[PDB]
Amino acid sequence: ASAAKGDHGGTGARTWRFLTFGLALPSVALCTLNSWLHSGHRERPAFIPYHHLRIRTKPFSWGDGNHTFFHNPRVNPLPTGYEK
Amino acid sequence: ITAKPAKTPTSPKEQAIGLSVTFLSFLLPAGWVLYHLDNYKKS
Amino acid sequence: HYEEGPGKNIPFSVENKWRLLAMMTLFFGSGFAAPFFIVRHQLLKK
Amino acid sequence: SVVKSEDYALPSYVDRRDYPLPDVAHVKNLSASQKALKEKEKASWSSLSIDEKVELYRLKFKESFAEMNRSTNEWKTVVGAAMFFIGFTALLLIWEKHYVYGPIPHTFEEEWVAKQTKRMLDMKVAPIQGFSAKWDYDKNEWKK
Amino acid sequence: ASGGGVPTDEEQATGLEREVMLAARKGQDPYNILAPKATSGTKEDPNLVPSITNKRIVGCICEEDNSTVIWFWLHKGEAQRCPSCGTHYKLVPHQLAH
Amino acid sequence: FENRVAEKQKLFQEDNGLPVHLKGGATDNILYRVTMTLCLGGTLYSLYCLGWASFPHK
Amino acid sequence: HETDEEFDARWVTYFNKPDIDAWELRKGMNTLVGYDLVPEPKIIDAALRACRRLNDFASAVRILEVVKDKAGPHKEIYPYVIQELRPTLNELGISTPEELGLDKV
Amino acid sequence: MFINRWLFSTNHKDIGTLYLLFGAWAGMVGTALSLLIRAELGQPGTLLGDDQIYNVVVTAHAFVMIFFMVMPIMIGGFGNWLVPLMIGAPDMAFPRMNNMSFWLLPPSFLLLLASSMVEAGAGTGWTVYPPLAGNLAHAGASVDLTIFSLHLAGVSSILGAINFITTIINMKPPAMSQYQTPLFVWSVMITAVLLLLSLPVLAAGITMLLTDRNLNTTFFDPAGGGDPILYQHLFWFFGHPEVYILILPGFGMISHIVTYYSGKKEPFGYMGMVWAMMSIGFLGFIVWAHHMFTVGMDVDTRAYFTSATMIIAIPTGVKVFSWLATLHGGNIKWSPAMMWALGFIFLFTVGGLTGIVLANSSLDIVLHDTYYVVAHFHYVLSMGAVFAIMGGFVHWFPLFSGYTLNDTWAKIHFAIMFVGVNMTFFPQHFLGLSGMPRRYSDYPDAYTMWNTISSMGSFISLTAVMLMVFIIWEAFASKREVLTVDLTTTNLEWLNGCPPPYHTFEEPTYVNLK
Amino acid sequence: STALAKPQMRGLLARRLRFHIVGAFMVSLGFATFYKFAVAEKRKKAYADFYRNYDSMKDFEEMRKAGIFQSAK
Amino acid sequence: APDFHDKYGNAVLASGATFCVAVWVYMATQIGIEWNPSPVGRVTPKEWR
Amino acid sequence: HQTHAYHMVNPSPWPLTGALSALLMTSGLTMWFHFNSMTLLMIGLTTNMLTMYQWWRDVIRESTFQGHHTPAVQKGLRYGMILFIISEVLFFTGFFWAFYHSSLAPTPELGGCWPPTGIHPLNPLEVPLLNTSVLLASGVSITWAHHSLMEGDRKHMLQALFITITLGVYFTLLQASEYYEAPFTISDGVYGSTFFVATGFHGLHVIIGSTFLIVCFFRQLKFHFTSNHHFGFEAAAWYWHFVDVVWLFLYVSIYWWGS
Amino acid sequence: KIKNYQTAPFDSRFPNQNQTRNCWQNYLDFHRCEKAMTAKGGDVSVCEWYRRVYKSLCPISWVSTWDDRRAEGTFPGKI
Amino acid sequence: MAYPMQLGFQDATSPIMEELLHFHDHTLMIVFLISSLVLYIISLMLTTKLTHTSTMDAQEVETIWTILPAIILILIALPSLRILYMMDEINNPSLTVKTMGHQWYWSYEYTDYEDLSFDSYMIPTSELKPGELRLLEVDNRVVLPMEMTIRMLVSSEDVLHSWAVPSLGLKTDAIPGRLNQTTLMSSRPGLYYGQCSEICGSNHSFMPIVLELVPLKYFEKWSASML
Ligand code: HEA
Ligand SMILES: CCCCC/C=C\C/C=C/C/C=C/C/C=C\CCCC(=O)O[C@H](COC(=O)CCCCCCCCCCCCCCCCC)COP(=O)(O)OCCN
Ligand SMILES: CCCCCC/C=C/CCCCCCCCCC(=O)O[C@H](COC(=O)CCCCCCCCCCCCCCC)COP(=O)(O)OC[C@@H](O)CO
Ligand SMILES: CCCCCC/C=C/CCCCCCCCCC(=O)O[C@H](COC(=O)CCCCCCCCCCCCCCC)COP(=O)(O)OC[C@@H](O)CO
Ligand SMILES: CCCCCCCCCCO[C@@H]1O[C@H](CO)[C@@H](O[C@H]2O[C@H](CO)[C@@H](O)[C@H](O)[C@H]2O)[C@H](O)[C@H]1O
Ligand code: CUA
Ligand SMILES: [Cu+2]
Ligand SMILES: [Mg+2]
Ligand code: NA
Ligand SMILES: [Zn+2]
Repeated sequence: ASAAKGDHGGTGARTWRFLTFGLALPSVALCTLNSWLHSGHRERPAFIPYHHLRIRTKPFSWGDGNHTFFHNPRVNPLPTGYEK
Repeated sequence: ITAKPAKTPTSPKEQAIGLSVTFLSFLLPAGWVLYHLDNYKKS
Repeated sequence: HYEEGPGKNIPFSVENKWRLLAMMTLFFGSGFAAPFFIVRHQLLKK
Repeated sequence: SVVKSEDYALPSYVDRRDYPLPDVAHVKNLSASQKALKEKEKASWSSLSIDEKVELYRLKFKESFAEMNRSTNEWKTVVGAAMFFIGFTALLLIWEKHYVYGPIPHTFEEEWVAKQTKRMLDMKVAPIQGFSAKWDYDKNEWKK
Repeated sequence: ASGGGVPTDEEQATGLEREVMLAARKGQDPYNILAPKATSGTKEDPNLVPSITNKRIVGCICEEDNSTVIWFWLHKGEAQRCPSCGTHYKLVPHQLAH
Repeated sequence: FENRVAEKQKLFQEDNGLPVHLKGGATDNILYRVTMTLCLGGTLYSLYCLGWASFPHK
Repeated sequence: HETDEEFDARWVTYFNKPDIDAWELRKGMNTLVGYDLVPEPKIIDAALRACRRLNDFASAVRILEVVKDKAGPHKEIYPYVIQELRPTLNELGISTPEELGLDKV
Repeated sequence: MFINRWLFSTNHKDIGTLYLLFGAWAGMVGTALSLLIRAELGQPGTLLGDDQIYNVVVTAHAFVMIFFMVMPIMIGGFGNWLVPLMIGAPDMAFPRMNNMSFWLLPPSFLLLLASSMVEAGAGTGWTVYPPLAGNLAHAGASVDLTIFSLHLAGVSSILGAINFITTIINMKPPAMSQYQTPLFVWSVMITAVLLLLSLPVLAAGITMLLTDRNLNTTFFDPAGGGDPILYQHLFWFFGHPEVYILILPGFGMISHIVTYYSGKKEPFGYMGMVWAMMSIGFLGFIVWAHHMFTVGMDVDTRAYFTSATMIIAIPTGVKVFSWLATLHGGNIKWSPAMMWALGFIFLFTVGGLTGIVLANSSLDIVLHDTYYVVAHFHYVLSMGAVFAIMGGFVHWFPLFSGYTLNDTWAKIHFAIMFVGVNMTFFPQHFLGLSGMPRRYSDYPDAYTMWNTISSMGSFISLTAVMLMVFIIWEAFASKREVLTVDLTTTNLEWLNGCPPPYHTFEEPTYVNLK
Repeated sequence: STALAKPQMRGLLARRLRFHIVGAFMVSLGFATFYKFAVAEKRKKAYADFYRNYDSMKDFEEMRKAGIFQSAK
Repeated sequence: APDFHDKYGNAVLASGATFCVAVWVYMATQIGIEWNPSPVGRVTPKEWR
Repeated sequence: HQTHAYHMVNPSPWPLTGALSALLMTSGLTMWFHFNSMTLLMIGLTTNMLTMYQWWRDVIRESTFQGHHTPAVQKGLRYGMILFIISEVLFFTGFFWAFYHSSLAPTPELGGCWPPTGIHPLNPLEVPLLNTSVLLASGVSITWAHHSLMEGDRKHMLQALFITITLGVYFTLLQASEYYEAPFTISDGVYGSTFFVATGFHGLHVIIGSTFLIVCFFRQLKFHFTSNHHFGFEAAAWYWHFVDVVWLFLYVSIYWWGS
Repeated sequence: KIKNYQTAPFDSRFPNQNQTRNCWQNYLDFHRCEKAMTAKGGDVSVCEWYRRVYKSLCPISWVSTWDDRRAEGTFPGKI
Repeated sequence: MAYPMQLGFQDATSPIMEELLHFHDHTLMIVFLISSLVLYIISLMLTTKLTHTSTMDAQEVETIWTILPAIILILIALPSLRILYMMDEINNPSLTVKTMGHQWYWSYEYTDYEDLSFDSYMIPTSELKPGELRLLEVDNRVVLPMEMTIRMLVSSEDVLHSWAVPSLGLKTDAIPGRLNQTTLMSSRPGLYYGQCSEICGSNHSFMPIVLELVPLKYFEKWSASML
């Protein structure tokens, strides 16, 4: 399986380390960069009390029974709407 | 299959007893509950 | 080491046939009785 | 002979129609007179008596074909006991009906059934084969 | 660009794994990892069956491709014969005892 | 760090009749006893919770 | 496979082996009763003579019982076989099971 | 001593023994549940006076017979006892993990019983379909407890499946090919594969049901765009392989038993038997929606599921005929185990043949959710699986114990059982053709005669269950110790004596290559 | 005085099977055919006869007069 | 000489069959079990309206 | 004495503690969901950790210290592990099936479209893509670690393994952050339900996988592994690849196709 | 054009047993058509067909629930 | 309905159900043939003293016992499939009726023209009039025109139910959020009964279905009066 490379006659750990630093890690830096310049933040979506969303058929069994586990006040409305 | 004669023979009288106790251990506690169903149904 | 041979490779004793019989009778009878007592319990709960 | 339980790794004697010549003789230890009989066997067999021929046989084999294939009366016990315990089960049924079951619904009263039958005939239940087909609507009776 | 520091089996293997490794090195098979090879199995050329006691269970696959193995105890003493195909087997002592 | 494997091999191969889960000494025994106590006490408590849940309440 | 005549001959040979041993005798009879046939008198004859060389009177009787057992409901097979073996039975002093009373329970 | 041996075991024989004790005890529970069903239906009207309780009883009947009686006895019990002995292996591959497969069953069973004691129990059917099994129609802990019970049974069987496949692949004598292993071993291998593939899917489906009940997911709830039919897929994708899983080891025992008591050295067409079990295993994964012919699937899907299901009769016919061919020419010994085997062969066929009737989605419209289904599957289970269990139990009882059963008593027991299971289940075909629904606590009056007979038949089988306990006591009370067993040259499990020592094969068998 | 004739001695089991397997088909087919003639053909004939001179209105009318319907008195 | 089945078989057979038949016949017909058989040819229909 | 090469395991209390700990965990969850109490659960979790700790320590004692893992024993452990991964695959299959069923035939209550009305999916090209590159990268570094080990290179084995663990941890922190920022929750109909349960179980496997790798790092530090014998490391690497592959499927199905 | 409406005819777009999407689509079509025929002061009778078909096929509670949601601004279909 | 001691299917009221009845007869004939064959063979194997306990050759006899059953399955599947397509075939209904399952009763909607709907409950046993059937009668029957193709739509407003009428060949599960279609056609007028056929709780056994089949003109008058 090819895309622009050699390696097969004498190798091993050396070849794999080469691929770790020459290709794998730089891809991670490239994607991190690509991520870093899309951050800032994002327009909190408008609240519409859709009945297929914000399901409560039984309270959650922590806090006040109405907040999901990774609740984020900024972007996660309750069934009655965003919190003050 | 071949076997040695019983080391501790269970005679016909002993079988009768084994059989009786076995059957009663099943029938009594069940009969007791079923007999009293209505008493329970008047809950 | 563990005892080997007939009547030794089981977790209950068969040394006395009358004691065995009481045991089997508790063992099998409790399993048989259990559902009748679960039905009773549910009737009496209301 | 006396077969022992630790002998399980040693060849053993069976009587089977399909394995007529087992791995060992039925009797392996011989009395003084039995040894002398085994000695006789080395000579012509016309010189052995019937009794001696029979004893030779019994040293080698436990049962004859005729004995090993004998039928028994066991079936009678099995069937008789089965029937007895089946009959015993009827006592539990009588018990249950007497002390456990209350009354059946009133829809099984004779008058209910007569009426219910008529309505069923009025609505032509299973008119093709099952039910109403068995009623003669002209003669107003069950078909003969 | 390569150090060492990783021990080898030869340095560090212990207990039974070591015994197997060592016996393999000397071409021996004391823990019965390999299938033994039939001899001709006649009276004079019997299958020699190693054991640490006085009897061992033999299974005989009489012909290539039989689905059924014939099992019997082989005892110390004269050669015995598979009761199905008559190949001879004789029990031989120890070795595997250190 | 240094290779102390040989010592451990020596300690765990020691022919003292102890099973592997107690061969390391006093600490094995404690940890074993603690694990057992929590399991058996936990089980007892779950039985108590069942019987308590099996009846209706307020 | 192989023919009737080929089958009979191989068995006749098997039991004719001068120095047949006790294990071989047994193996031969225990194999033969596996087949869907009652063995030809020529085969039984050879087997009987093998018992004689091994000085084993009891096996000769047992072999006759088995010929009778294999015939199952075919009542005619056994008397015919005994008829054909009668010269051998007289020569060797072999008594039938019926003559020993071993056919009765 | 006692604790080390019985609570901390790492031995395949003692752990097979714990399985058999457990499965026996569960079997009494399942029996009692079955008699409550029949007492309620035994006359028109209401007996318990609470149909939620009847629903709970029916639901628990099923879980207990399946997860707690059949699987632990066939796979845990006979599996552990026989598989290492049939291939010369000193024990299972993972002897300690094996003990955990066993110890998860009592807590699992505890949770099942807890569910029937809190709130009003889980009155759902063993299929546990939402929205009925959901947190509105079944609010409270009962259905959650049932779910956790299934999780633990699942995990137990998955680790058991891993242990069996590994042991069977890796611990045979080096010279022995998979094509030299006995049919019981194959049957367990194949069953272990089905288990490994199907149980995680169930585990997924009931995990989704759990989160719908407690975490506000809506996998199966139309209000969030979920779909109750999705649950039926996941469940039956597991559920159809489960029903082969319950019979395959039975097939394997039947092949041994029939072979043994015919006096044969091997079953007829060994490779055709291997092929038939493999084929059953594979086709059992692609037919599950014949459990869903009434849910409103497209006609081309139903045409496909009818056709694939029918094809299963072919490899099954091969095994049935191969058993009959193994009898041909046998030296038949009419032992009690052989009578269980023969009644298995005939009654399994009957239940198999009414499966082919149901495979037709056309006719299934009218027969689905009626007593015809119930007649169908008690034929293969109660005269298939149970009959195989009884035939296996009497055949190998002397190997496990060292003692013999009284043969005459065992034959009385078979005759009574044979009458009672037929009297119970035969009339239920008429109930189903005539239209009586499953899962009803009372019925229109027309259905009275067959229901009455059927409940009477269920008492006959009760009497056989009680007699069986006594027949077991009589064996241990008399102590007739085994001396000799026939045909050991082709039945390796007997060769170490009865019972075999704690360790067998410390020195492995010797098998030549050639 | 007279010898017994040589009987057939080979393939006795196979010969029994040859014969009986024919009988086994006869009987099998026999049950199937009885079911075909006594039940299935009877059934088709019952339905063909019932509908040949059936009148759904006459049927209705009798049912109406018997008083069975909520919709029609 | 005679086994258990030889001495007792006939007695066990006769008396098991007899007990079984009596008690079933009694249970089926004297204790008021409603079998609800076919009304066909048995029941005279009566006006219900 | 035995003359086969298989392991007869000393009698052991851990199966029973494990089973009990399962009973306590599921009793606990029950008590948690219906009675707001967490005590049973904490107890079940505690005893489950202790069980796993001791059971696995014992396996290390039996193998690195007592020499019980002959080639035959080691061959069985390979099969057992591959089989265990297969059952995990069929478990994930169940949730993929739930996702495809819901998204290919979206119901009226959702607006009859996929993604549902009102749902605002994450951008597959942002963090999910970074996450993809993180796990793929760790598949490279673990292969490097494997080869260093096989070539007897202690230093680079530890360095490759450390980088693999770090990528795993980064994946887990990025995923936690993504969960926090997500504008939908598990209670948002079947879209939240299939999304959080499927990625959540995956997230849990990354944690277990990362743990298994950390255990391997310490065993390595302590010289347990030889250049030919390190099955615990191999199993952790199979498990790591599986976690990796499952992520690729999640990404293609749910984040990309399903967005 | 097509009166003597008896019932919804076969619709080859929904040929199977599951008719959910048939109720749904025709509901959408009606309200889409009604929206358009209001924006240009037009006559709503051109939409009548969709109304009849969804009246025949849809359960009262679905229709009624969907109408409430349209009023409330939570209907999730595109109209 | 079923009558006492019934062995088979209820008499067919629709063409479809009559088609199932004959297909059942064809299948059952085969079932009888195979089971009798097996039973004869088992008993043939057990009734002889003759033996043959050595190896037998399998691969000639396996052909017969693979080809025969495949032929048989084909004789069952062909007509099975013809019927299935037919149960599905292109209808042209004159009427659409909806039924909605609830715990524990059915409602019915006839909304082609006017908005008619009503609930349909079992008559308790103590309220039955003489000649009336225990567990089967409802207070409000589903009145429909005989001899016409009707579209039934089935659904639920709560848990799963299943709407069935054996003598018409009808059984369609009732699933919330879903609309399942079946077609109904009676050759005769009268009363035809069925029962909820998917376990729905405590009163599963007590939510029956009564169809009342009448001439169109009676059907229309009944509708108007039910508004
Ligand atoms: C061991 C358990 C078991 C077994 C082995 C089977 C075997 C089969 N079953 Fe069954 N079945 C169940 C247990 C099992 N069943 C259970 C529990 C249910 C209910 C689930 C529930 O709702 O609770 C069920 C339900 C079930 C249904 C669902 C119907 C419904 O609910 O409406 C269907 C439909 O196709 C089905 C079909 C089959 C078929 C085709 C086989 C085949 O595998 C049978 C093959 C065997 C033979 C055919 C006989 C031997 C063959 C010959 C002698 C050859 C010649 C024969 C021919 C040419 C036909 N079964
Ligand atoms: C990178 C994170 C990795 C996951 C680990 C996180 C911590 C919690 C533990 C869960 C691990 C197990 C998986 C259970 C599935 C559910 C959790 C899904 C992952 C998750 O955490 O989902 C979160 C909500 O979860 C919630 O309720 C959390 C509620 C947690 C309660 C646990 C539920 C217990 C379920 C037991 C199931 C049994 C499993 C069976 C085993 C198989 C046996 C064969 C999403 O947060 P949210 O606020 O809705 O939306 C984001 C809003 N901005
Ligand atoms: C390698 C394996 C062998 C491969 C064999 C290939 C055969 C399998 C088929 C593959 C799936 C094809 C899916 C594309 C076809 C479209 C069908 C479809 O889209 O079906 C929809 C759901 O499908 C869905 O979830 C589809 C969900 C898929 C689940 C399928 C179940 C199989 C799972 C097996 C697990 C395999 C395990 C191995 C994993 C490594 C439902 O139907 P609708 O159209 O909404 O109804 C509309 C009505 O309202 C109007 O009539
Ligand atoms: C709510 C939060 C709960 C979660 C908490 C976190 C849980 C933690 C689990 C982490 C997993 C750690 C596993 C460590 C096992 C170490 C034992 C080991 O690795 O043992 C090795 C054998 O492998 C072996 O048994 C192989 C053993 C393989 C086990 C791997 C299985 C992990 C599965 C865990 C559970 C999955 C749950 C999935 C849920 C759906 C020893 O052999 P070698 O390595 O060759 O050494 C010997 C050489 O030294 C000789 O020279
Ligand atoms: C599904 C299995 C069905 C099994 C059928 C049961 C078979 C019958 C066993 C007998 O059971 C006993 O019957 C007594 C009555 O005959 C009950 O006594 C009750 O009635 C007596 C007499 O009327 C009083 O003396 C007692 O105090 C009172 O408890 C007694 O409790 C009960 O144990
Ligand atoms: Cu509604 Cu069952
Ligand atoms: Cu199925
Ligand atoms: Mg159903
Ligand atoms: Na009742
Ligand atoms: Zn051989």
